Amino acid sequence: RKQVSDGVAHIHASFNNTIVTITDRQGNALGWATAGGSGFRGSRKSTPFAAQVAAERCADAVKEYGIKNLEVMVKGPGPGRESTIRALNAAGFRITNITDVTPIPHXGCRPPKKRRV
Amino acid sequence: KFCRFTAEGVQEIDYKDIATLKNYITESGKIVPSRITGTRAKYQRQLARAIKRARYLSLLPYTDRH
Amino acid sequence: PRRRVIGQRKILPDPKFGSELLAKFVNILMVDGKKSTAESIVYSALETLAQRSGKSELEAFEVALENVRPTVEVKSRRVGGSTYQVPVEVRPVRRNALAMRWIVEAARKRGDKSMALRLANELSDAAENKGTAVKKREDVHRMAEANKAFAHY
Amino acid sequence: PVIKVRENEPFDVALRRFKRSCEKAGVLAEVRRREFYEKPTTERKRAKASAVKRHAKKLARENARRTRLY
RNA sequence: CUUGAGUCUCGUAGAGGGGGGUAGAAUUCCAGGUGUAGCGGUGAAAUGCGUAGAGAUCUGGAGGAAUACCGGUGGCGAAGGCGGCCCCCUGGACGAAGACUGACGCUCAGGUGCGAAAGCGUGGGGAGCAAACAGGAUUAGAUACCCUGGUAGUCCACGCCGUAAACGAUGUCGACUUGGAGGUUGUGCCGGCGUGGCUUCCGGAGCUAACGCGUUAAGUCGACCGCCUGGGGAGUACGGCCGCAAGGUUAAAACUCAAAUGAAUUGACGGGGGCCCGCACAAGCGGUGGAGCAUGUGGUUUAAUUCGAUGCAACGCGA
Ligand SMILES: [Mg+2]
Ligand SMILES: [Mg+2]
Ligand SMILES: [Mg+2]
Ligand SMILES: [Mg+2]
Ligand SMILES: [Mg+2]
Ligand SMILES: [Mg+2]
Ligand SMILES: [Mg+2]
Ligand SMILES: [Mg+2]
Ligand SMILES: [Mg+2]
Ligand SMILES: [Mg+2]
Ligand SMILES: [Mg+2]
Ligand SMILES: [Mg+2]
Ligand SMILES: [Mg+2]
Ligand SMILES: [Mg+2]
Ligand SMILES: [Mg+2]
Ligand SMILES: [Mg+2]
Ligand SMILES: [Mg+2]
Ligand SMILES: [Mg+2]
Ligand SMILES: [Mg+2]
Ligand SMILES: [Mg+2]
Repeated sequence: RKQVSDGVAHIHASFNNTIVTITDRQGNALGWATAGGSGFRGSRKSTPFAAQVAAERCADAVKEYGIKNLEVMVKGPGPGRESTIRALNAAGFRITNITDVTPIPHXGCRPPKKRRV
Repeated sequence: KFCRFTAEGVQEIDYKDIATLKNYITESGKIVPSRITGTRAKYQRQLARAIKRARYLSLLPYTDRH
Repeated sequence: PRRRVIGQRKILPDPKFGSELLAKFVNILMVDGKKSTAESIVYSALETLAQRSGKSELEAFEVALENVRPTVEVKSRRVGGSTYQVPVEVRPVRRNALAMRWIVEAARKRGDKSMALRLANELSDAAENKGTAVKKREDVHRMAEANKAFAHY
Repeated sequence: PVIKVRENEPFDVALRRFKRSCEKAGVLAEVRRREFYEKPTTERKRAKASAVKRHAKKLARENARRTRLY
């Protein structure tokens, strides 16, 4: 329905998955998509390509808002960081800023124990 | 390299001169390794102390992305 | 091999129309080294198709090859005991090799009376995307596309 | 790290300046070190091993330069 | 008597200790906004969470625990240990040139004090993590490794416990015996020349079974203390002491063996590594395993089914 013309797209790049949430300047979400929600599970869901497809699908999913410019929040270690950005840029969005938003405890809480794989 | 505080013989690094501490903090906000600057050890300790003080007084950010 | 010291081999040009493509194709169709019977079956089939089409033998056969020539196949690859189909590229010569092979086999398992007739109407429907061979081009293409997300190591 | 896609900026080189800022900022470094708990003794062991192998490498290549290979 | 030992004055460095305050990042939980079919997790999965609206993103709030960067074979402490920032109380170390005492010293059985983590008692706290436990897988089984959860505990105060590969597996003090490259912190003379404290690495003589150690000795000496006397039984039993308990400490015997042990050497092996080869993989093409038959084998049968070969490297083998 409504039009914003300016957005901020949040990328949650984990090792298992990649989530692309498009909001507006005040943090109210416009739309989103995920690698797992796009025909990939397990191995492929954790690939740069699935992340890319999720970014373009989320672009399509916010078509009805006329967004042109996007700040970029990349969050997390996963490989889905850059592929999703190039998908959002090639999709026809004018990228303006790129900020890494990964949480860094300045100590913090005890992480889980090492896996003895 | 060339540790500066010994060049000018400063006694204490004085958290107040932020423009001085501006050069020994990363623009993300982090203290820069003494190896990278060539500051001397005693002076790098004074540096860390004064940077954390000026952080407590909110004259320098703890991070780039508060 | 572990060496890569394989030079290329010479292959005879065909008598009827001077096509090494037909010599390769007949070497695929051949069994037990009965080369004369293979070349004869094949010239028969290609003249049957040069009449049921009118284009030419060379050209009806190229039209059957292109419509069946695939451009990307998958390559098995083991990662964590799991076996990954990774879509690799193909050099042109492997493309036409695969085309000719799939075409000969999909003709072999057909149900006409003779074999030259099977290959003739096979290459015809191959040229019209109704044969098992263009179907295998399709299977290899969608196999590459599905696992295309592995277009890297 | 924040990245300004400047005026007239080609998007790919601003992408690469982003890559540089994340790589020299230490972001994947921190996430992969902080993913799991480390015994204090374990990381003392690892830092000591890093430094000793580095100084041993220094002095190895120090004794190397004064020899002819063939 | 003053060099051993110690006192006084100026200075310097440090996560040394005890008590209080305060800050930022982050996790979890709560209230609400947007927003929509997933999320999460794994080698792959499932358990689990989500249309009762999850995850994601935003605003606000509560709470606990640790203090990224600095950060460093950097520092301090008897050892155990000690790390955001600020304040209060407090121990020690070292340096410079003096003034003072006058052997006041070293070591230490018995004794006393301190003493990681786990554990225990009382009373708080509880975010994250996580023995026990529960489920999901894996597996022949899987009381595990992996996943999803999760309680004591981990945090605080007081008291107890007194043990660790509490290690440099190297007792303390003092003296002496070539070097080299560094770190850290004083200080004298003018980036250069001196002299100290602590400290990392290499290495000489020498020592060592060797490995190695080597002015920070495992070199050359002296003082004193602790400890060892083949392996197992056994740091166990009994008794004493200590402890709320868990247990700690002191500490045997019978009996059994001819070894058990250390260092280094040549091989071999490794689900260690590096580099190469081979119809060994891949690529292909044709076979075998199914049927009828030939032949050999095994085994059953027989008086005999002669004897021998019988993983690869015996089985159309001696023939
Ligand atoms: Mg985990
Ligand atoms: Mg005693
Ligand atoms: Mg405790
Ligand atoms: Mg308790
Ligand atoms: Mg668990
Ligand atoms: Mg003991
Ligand atoms: Mg210890
Ligand atoms: Mg130690
Ligand atoms: Mg000992
Ligand atoms: Mg003593
Ligand atoms: Mg040595
Ligand atoms: Mg006992
Ligand atoms: Mg015990
Ligand atoms: Mg060969
Ligand atoms: Mg093969
Ligand atoms: Mg058979
Ligand atoms: Mg015999
Ligand atoms: Mg026989
Ligand atoms: Mg026999
Ligand atoms: Mg044979």
